[PDB]
Amino acid sequence: IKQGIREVILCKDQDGKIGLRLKSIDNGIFVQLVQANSPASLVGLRFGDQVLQINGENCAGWSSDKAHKVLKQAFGEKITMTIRDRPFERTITMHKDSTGHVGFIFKNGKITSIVKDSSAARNGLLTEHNICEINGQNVIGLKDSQIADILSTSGTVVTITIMPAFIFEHIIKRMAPSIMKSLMDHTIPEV
Ligand SMILES: O=C(Nc1ccccc1)C1CC1
Repeated sequence: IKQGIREVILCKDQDGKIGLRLKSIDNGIFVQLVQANSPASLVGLRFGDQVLQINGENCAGWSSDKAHKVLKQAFGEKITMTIRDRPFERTITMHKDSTGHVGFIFKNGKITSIVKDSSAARNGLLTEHNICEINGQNVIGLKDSQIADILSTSGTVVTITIMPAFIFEHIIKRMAPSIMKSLMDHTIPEV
């Protein structure tokens, strides 16, 4: 989670798409879905990003519908967005013990127990937080076995990005869980 705003230049693909769905949250606008292999994923837009501006116009108080109408109405040449980094999220770094544990329990993305003497404990990991990202990779919609797989496959150091469930549940509403499994971008970024 970087401090401060950045700017991104987007460009519609052949099909006039950018691979984004936006959601109005507390009078701002937030990224709900990034489509795999899209302009939005190429430029490094991420779930939970706040969009301040589109083409220099402020986003404050827009409908989802309004934000999506703008992205459509804009010319494809150059869409500039002003983006604040995943403001509802926090990243926590942990280290696995020799038994390959960082020391929490989760169910459906949502952390539900911290284990005594664990790294998760030492690091102050919280329950009632949904897991958004593991080691820079979005894992929203993946099944618990697959997250467990990712954590089990990771090195010693594990980096987790997490969002308070109540905010997480507000963002993902109006999106059926198979889009999230099948469509949300779950790839390591390109270089
Ligand atoms: O940062 C957040 N939660 C959190 C904080 C500390 C440890 C673990 C999680 C919420 C505001 C976005």
